[PDB]
Amino acid sequence: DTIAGKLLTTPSRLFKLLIPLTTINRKDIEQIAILIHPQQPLSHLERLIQSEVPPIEDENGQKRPPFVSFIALRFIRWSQSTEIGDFIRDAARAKEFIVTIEGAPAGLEQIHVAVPSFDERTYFLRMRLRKISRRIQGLAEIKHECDALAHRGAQRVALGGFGILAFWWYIVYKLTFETDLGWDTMEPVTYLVSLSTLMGGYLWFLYHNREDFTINARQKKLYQMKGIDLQVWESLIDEANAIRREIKNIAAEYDVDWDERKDEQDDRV
Amino acid sequence: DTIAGKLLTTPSRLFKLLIPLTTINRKDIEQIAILIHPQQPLSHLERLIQSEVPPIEDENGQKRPPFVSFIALQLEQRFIRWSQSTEIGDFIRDAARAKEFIVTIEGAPAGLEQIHVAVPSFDERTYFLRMRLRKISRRIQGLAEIKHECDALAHRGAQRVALGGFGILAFWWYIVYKLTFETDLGWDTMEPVTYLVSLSTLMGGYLWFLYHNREISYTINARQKKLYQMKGIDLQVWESLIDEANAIRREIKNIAAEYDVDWDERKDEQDDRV
Amino acid sequence: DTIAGKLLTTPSRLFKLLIPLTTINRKDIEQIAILIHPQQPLSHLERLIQSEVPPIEDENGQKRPPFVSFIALRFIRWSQSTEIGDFIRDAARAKEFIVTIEGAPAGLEQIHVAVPSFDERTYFLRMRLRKISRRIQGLAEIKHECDALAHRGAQRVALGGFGILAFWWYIVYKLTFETDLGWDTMEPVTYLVSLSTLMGGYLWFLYHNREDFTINARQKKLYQMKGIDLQVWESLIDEANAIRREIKNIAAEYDVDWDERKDEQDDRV
Amino acid sequence: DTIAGKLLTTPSRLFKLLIPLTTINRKDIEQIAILIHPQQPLSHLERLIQSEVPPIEDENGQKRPPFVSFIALQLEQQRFIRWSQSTEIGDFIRDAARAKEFIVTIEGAPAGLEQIHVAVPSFDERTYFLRMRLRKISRRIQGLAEIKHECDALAHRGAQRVALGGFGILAFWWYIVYKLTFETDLGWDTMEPVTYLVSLSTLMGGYLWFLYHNREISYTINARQKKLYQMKGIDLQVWESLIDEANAIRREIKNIAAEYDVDWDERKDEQDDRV
Ligand SMILES: [Ca+2]
Repeated sequence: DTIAGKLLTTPSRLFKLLIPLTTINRKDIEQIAILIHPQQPLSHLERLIQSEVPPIEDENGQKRPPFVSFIALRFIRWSQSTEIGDFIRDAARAKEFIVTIEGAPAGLEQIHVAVPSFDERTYFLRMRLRKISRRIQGLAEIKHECDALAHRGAQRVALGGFGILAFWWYIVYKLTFETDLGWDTMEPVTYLVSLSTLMGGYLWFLYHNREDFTINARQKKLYQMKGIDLQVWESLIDEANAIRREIKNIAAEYDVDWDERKDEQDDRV
Repeated sequence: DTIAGKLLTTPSRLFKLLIPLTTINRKDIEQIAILIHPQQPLSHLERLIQSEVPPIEDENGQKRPPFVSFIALQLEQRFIRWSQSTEIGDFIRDAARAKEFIVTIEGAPAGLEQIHVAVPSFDERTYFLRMRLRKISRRIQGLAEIKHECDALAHRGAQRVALGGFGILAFWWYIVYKLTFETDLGWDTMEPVTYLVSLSTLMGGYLWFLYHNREISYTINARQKKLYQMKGIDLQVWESLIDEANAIRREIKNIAAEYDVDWDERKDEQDDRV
Repeated sequence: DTIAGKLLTTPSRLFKLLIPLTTINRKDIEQIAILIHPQQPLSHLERLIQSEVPPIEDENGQKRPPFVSFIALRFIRWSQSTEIGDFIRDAARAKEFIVTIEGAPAGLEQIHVAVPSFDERTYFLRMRLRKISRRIQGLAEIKHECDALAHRGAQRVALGGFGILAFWWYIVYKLTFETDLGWDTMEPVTYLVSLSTLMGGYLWFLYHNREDFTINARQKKLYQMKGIDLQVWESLIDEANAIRREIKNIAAEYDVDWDERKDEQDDRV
Repeated sequence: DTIAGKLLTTPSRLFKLLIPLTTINRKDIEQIAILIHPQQPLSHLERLIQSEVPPIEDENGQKRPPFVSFIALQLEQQRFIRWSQSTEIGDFIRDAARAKEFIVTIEGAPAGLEQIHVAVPSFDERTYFLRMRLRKISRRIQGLAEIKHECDALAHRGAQRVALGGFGILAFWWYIVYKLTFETDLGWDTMEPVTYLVSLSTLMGGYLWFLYHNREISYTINARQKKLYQMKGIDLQVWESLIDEANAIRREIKNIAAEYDVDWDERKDEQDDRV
């Protein structure tokens, strides 16, 4: 109400702070809103506050605009070049922020805003990450059961092929080792059957048209039906880690340790 | 009508809005058009609407045109006043998630003395962006289909020579069967000729292993690269429309990231048909 | 006498203009430089010219800013919401630009600046395109020579292998089809040579260690020595086309037709 | 010293500049430390240097702030033009940075000349503070690349061993076929069917190994090795993160390199990784 304000984080990149000022023609309180970018100087915010307050009087004679001064944590004054990411950082550990406007105050000479923190600041991020990680998880398990399906079909068909070729081993062994028809009467059977399986291993090239199509390529053909491609997939995982390095940055610099399973424990509950 | 306005989204970058207020002698109220770029400050906007209104006769001197002020909703998951030199676009986004904002003139002729203007929606912003995206996306899907048919031409050009090879190998199977089973001649003269033929087809199957001559890929072949280009349709326009098409989806997903509404292009797969 | 002025394009993205103004208390002629990004609105430039000029007393009350008006080409006033790139576009067809401050100090009230051309602007692009065209050209022809070099060694080794294997055709034709040793005395020469051929592959696979390494892979290993990789290469070509689409944009908007060989005709002369 | 200055490049985003000027809090002339962010307007610099100087006494009596300015070199491919009081500092730094020229005109106070030249940091100087971190991260990804080469050496140990055993078995088969063939204790026509039977058996075993391609988890990444150098060795998330943090800086150095008309070649800094 009186000498107290708050700073809030947008869903976009920016900030906004709310300070009780006195405008050109108002009463003594009006919670005016100011939109700031965080990597930005501090003289910009000094100018942007001093645009909207009545100026200081002579002074013999000066109509010059007031001078704000962002003392923080006892009263360590901060310079006019430290960026707002760092000032909200060290002030965010301090949980305090003081804008002491002069001339305008008439002796009050103070304003206190309450800096948001890491749970609150990230909670906003966590929602972004919590949603996109759930969207990773569902597509992950559907892709896995498609993998099990194509694997099963491939090994069953290959097992059948080993069955018939083992049968060919058995009848050549017993035909030429029983010695009823000779090996001289067995040579044509071997070579002519070898061209016959070049035939039966070559018709499949032209009608049903394999033109590799190995074990892996049947699966890669298969979840074109049962799922989504890999570019969206790696975009989800890579951008998820891009968010995780940033929450590690902010929660590292705010110095409260954090792992993101602690809201997976609130996904179902 | 009187207390409702709307700010639309033009096909260009810059907005427009129409608000009713009193003017010179012609009429009591007219919804008048104001043209706005999203990078102009908010003082420019107030001045713009301060200019097309007859002033107030203000005593203690002459300070006659009014002082207007903007008000929105600070969502608590009230009404605060937005400062006079924010940029317009950031205020548009914040109050856009609030779905309302309020202009207040100083004249207060109306008892209410408020103007609740309406806020442009996700369907409208992404309506114009979706019309651009679907137009260029169709415009490359046709060239994708022409790629499919020249690929079918290469398929035909393969199936000819493959059919000839099957016929020749059937000829070989029949000539080995006739010169083998009949017994006019014993297997012990067809065996040597089989090994010699196997050497000759290992040679002919060895000179083909040098024939992998050009492979110009990027997904691109080399046998057809003269065919679909120097007789058909380009690839420079293909990759250029790819490059111009990849940018817009990120903007639609950023604005979509603002509005907390999910963006699915497969829910717009249904709009390319009816 | 100093109603002139000019605007110049920086080698960077954002460009500047030069106008004769009077800042605080000076002599009436002074160039002042103002930096402009061409995505900013017109009203922003209106504000920056309002910053450095004395105010105008207008009879209760004194407007602290003046008002300027960016009329152009027969005069058409332009609204203060257009893009500066568009106003430089249509004014660039017009080859004129007029700023008109309402206040006139002493019979002078106008200002003409001279909008520059695609010649100067696109030689701040043509210097870049010419340099990247030279780099791409030299690296291209070195890679082609390297490319030519690999295939000579590949055809020599393949031609030798076909030489000895054709010798293996002739020796098995002539030893047993027409001569004293029969096929029964020839079969283990064929099969035992076939395992002996295999031994060669194993030796090759282990000492000199080919673990495909086909004809293309000798090239791709070869210009790792003689040239540079493909990612930098396609980055240079793709960025070159990114510059070419932009000079096609600007010359498409300024409407003077252009092909970029017309400075390759000055790259040697 | 006298009329010279320098605007330095801190490792952070800020600048600093040291300019000599008379102040009666000090004795005669002190080079003073002023810091600058590149998004501050030039009015803040003229107010900042305007604040740490004792004022000019008004000859009208009543108005005593100093009035300072900035003047650069308009290049025509001399001539001097003054810069407005609300440009950002960074854009002016880039323009005068290719110009290699900077003056300041403090009104009234300068006894003689009143032309404080200062000197900008050349492209190499600006780059140096990027190239240190670029060289560091390139060095440690080179080291992790070398450890990847070490587990590659493990992989071909296994391959060589498996293949050596196969060559020994093939030598065994060549000797047993020669001994049971040339000796004329068994003729060829009882060794021929055993050869065809063995050929069927190795086509079966090749049909076993053609099934074996279970996992190929690539991105350039193997499947036998992925558990090998991670669950006992050194990570891969950190590898891709140093890739991601490493790819950004090169574009900035090439943008600033575009601003200075100087060819950026990383192979001319290949020579700096050794001495
Ligand atoms: Ca035989």
